[PDB]
Amino acid sequence: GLVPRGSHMFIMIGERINGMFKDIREAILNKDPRPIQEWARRQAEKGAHYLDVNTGPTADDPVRVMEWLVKTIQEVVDLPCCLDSTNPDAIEAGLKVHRGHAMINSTSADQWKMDIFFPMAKKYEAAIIGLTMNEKGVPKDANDRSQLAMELVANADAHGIPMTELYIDPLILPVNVAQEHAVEVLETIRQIKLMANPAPRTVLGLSNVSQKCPDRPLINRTYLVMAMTAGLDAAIMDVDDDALVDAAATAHILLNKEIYCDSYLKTFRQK
Amino acid sequence: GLVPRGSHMFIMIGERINGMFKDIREAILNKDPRPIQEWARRQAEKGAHYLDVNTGPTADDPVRVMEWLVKTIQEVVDLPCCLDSTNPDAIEAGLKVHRGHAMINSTSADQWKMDIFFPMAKKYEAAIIGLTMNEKGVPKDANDRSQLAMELVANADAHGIPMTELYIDPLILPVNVAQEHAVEVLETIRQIKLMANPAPRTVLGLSNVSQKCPDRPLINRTYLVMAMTAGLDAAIMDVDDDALVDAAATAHILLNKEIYCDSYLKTFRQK
Repeated sequence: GLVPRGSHMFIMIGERINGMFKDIREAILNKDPRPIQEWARRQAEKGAHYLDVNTGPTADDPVRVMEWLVKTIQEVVDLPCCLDSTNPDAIEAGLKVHRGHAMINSTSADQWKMDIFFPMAKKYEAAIIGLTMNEKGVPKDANDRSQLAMELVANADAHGIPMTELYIDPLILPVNVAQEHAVEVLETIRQIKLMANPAPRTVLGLSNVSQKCPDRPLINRTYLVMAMTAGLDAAIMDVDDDALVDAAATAHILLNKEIYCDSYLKTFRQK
Repeated sequence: GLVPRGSHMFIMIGERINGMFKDIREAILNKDPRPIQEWARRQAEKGAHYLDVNTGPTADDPVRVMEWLVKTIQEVVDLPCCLDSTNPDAIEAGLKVHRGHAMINSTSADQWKMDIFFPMAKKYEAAIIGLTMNEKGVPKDANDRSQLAMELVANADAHGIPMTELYIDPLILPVNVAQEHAVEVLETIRQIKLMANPAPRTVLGLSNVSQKCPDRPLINRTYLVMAMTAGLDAAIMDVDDDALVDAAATAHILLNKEIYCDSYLKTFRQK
């Protein structure tokens, strides 16, 4: 049921080094490392376990941009990167320069993606995020999404990837334009945690639940608590949003995953 | 799973008219109706569906104190009362003066309580909160608590009380002194919602999760979101804590129980 089997620390993947934001995008354009480095530091200090790295829309060679981003980050912080790209050569270039064990963001359940990314994860001992979708489109239902999760699991397994290395992303969509999905995504998270022993892990791109809604921060933290209750293991999220992290910390203590003390808000951040 | 079967509005039971607080207690001592009336109004305005009414520790006749509290409240607001007392004569006196359909807070799973309160609920067409405990003591486990819930259900049913009228309180304890319980209480809520069709309802005395902890408000709202995700139907809670109510509102929209609009924080309060 809802009593978690494990007590692994919730994995926070800082979202901020993503060329969808203008500051990163203009850092990349200028080849200016300072914003990248400042954000790397800031997210590390706030408790991030991994840093998401996304080139954003560029007409430059994504391979060189990813390499630069990964080396620039890891020059100033001792964290691993969650390499976030639609381009597999870009991911592979990042993996070759990366120090320590990375995370790949992401493969879809599309056979020819799975066929490309899972060998990569295996080759470079990276974790890998699988998204519950494919070209047929956005799955509707928890049943749909769970079918794709099983497929991901079966492929991961056939490549020899441990379940501890595989993070299924059940695809949260914004609650204003796609409200009904949010509760289907909670039920998917719950079902994913049943599909193997050890279980696959689960992750969300959290800030998607609120894109273009009012009070994003309230919506983000409310859903993060719901999803953690459902069995979520990781999120790509705004680790600079102290209310958010305070909510996750509080949820993690309430799920008896870390032993209470009065300074748990600080402790959770150190773990 | 976690996709709720219904879409009933979450039931908020204002906690504040309780002689554990000094102001109420001294209002009762003085027979001064103004604080009672102000708090009744304030909780109504904030969205309460029911108002909890608890005499607190008194050496006066609890029967007269309850009657006075219920009439004083219902003179100024059109809400029902959740009559909160260890004394069955006090509850019955309140029921006789009460306008509309009340709620009884509470019976335990102790046979001789059940034997007294369930007839009362049936006689006066009141809802009734059943607590998962008995004299053997504080149940440890979700399994323990669920056994007591089943017992409550079986007794309710033998008295002819509909499941829609029966709110099982799975007994949340403070996370600093009894951390492990909080996740057992979530799993109990989930199991209670399986025990009949229609299901019994569930309720928590929410503010118990944080008694004598720091930042009670953060702990209270975090657990309320977790419990709602698990299938909670009602809470006795601080409806004057706008952050709390904002969290519940947000959870209720994320559970697809009320259709999103941009002003849902206001709408949820009107429903």
